[PDB]
Amino acid sequence: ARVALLADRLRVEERLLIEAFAARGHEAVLVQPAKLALSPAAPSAGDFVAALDRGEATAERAVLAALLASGGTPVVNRAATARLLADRMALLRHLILADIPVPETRVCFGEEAIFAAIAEIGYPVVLKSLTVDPGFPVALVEDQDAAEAIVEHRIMLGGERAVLVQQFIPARAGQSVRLVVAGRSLAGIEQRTHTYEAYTGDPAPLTALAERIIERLGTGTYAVEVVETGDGPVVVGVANLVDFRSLSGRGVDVAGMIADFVLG
Amino acid sequence: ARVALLADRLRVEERLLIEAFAARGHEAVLVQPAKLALSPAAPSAGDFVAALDRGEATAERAVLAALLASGGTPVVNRAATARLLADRMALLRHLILADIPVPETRVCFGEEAIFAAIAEIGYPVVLKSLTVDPGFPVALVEDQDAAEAIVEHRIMERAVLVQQFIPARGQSVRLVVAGRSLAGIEQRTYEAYTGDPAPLTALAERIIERLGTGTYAVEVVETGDGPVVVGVANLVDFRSLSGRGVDVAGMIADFVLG
Repeated sequence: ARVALLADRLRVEERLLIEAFAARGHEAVLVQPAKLALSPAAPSAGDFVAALDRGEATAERAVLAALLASGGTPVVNRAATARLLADRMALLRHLILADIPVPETRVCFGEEAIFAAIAEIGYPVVLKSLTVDPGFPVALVEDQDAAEAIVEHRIMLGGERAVLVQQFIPARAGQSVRLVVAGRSLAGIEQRTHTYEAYTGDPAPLTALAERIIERLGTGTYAVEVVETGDGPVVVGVANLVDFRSLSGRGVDVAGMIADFVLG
Repeated sequence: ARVALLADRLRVEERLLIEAFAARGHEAVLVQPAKLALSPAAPSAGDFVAALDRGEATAERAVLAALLASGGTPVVNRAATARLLADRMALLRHLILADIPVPETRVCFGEEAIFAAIAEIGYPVVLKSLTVDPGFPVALVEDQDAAEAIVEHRIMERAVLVQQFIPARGQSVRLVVAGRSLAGIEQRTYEAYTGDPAPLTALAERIIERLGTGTYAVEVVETGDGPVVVGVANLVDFRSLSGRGVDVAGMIADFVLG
């Protein structure tokens, strides 16, 4: 019985998982998705009892999780959750329906709409493609000169016109909170060092937020980016739990929890 | 009582649709998606009884269909049908489950997987992005030279469908679904289909059951073993079919107003 680690190369997190899976009686194996040519009639990546996606959440990895799952190989994160990590639009509507606070957002399907939303929301804002895409990273827009620049760059770089115009809530570095969910429970709370450091504040309110997120969004291996405000916390995004190096450093057995969540 | 025509500009098809809705007591209004900045809480493109998407089916259009429907504006195609027009992967799986013949396909998540699949099925093959993208059109690969050329081109999106390309004389047909039924069959010169419509009419009925009712065109290649479904797209063009006295705009309007 083996376990597939969907990744391109083994890093620190990947070898910690190979220990935790070996400690639990399973041989974790690096499976590079670049070499996967799956057949829709019977998709499979080899003999595996489970697959664990160790890559950045994108649209085709949700496709990969759905194909493998339909073929008999369970995948973490499950396809539907991987879709919420890959699709900012689907995640946004899911958090809204769950009554979880998110920044003011507009869905804009053209250049005019983008400036229409920028006028209504007011500077600053961020432009986010509806689907997580490395070719279009999140774009901060402080003023109209910044707006005319990114809008010109995207018109010039192709035609995936629809973007999200989202209000920017600046954080004093210590309010750049990251809620680490390692399967079934909150593995820890961290804060960015403007590179994740242990949270040095009241952890109960963020724990309550993470517990609602797990209850409504589901269990999995992911990290919720949160920004603390004077009105309360605000969820800005969710991503796959790729970096749990820092949290494992402080004795939190993140890899063990993940290995437990994968085999059950 | 106004209907939104989601399009960048009015062409002959949109003009035929404006008259069809007018003949049915409704004003069809051009609504350019470029100006639409929708609030996710309660999205709205204006006061419209329905929206009819007149553009190419992409993931953004499936999102737009789901958005406007969430706020109380029904959309044709509906979001579930729009998604299958935009998601070649979802369409592939959905047609396979209904035993509807589709070309041999491999889902490849990297460069090494593409050439592995190309070798497994043969030449020629075709390269299709997982979702319909106008910046990555369907790519025909005749030999290992054109294969390695287009692979390098894209890496300047790291997952594609590799699909066996089926040639056709003539024998490449188009099923036109205009609302709730098949409006006609055409063949590639598009002109009127000159074979026997019988097997394609039975296939069209099975397609409609899988994709749902809507406005779309099914690309079919009639081979020796039988008909094979290559793809499905939004019914952007229907000028010639109207010319032959098939009231496509009228059927679409009745489908929208119900």
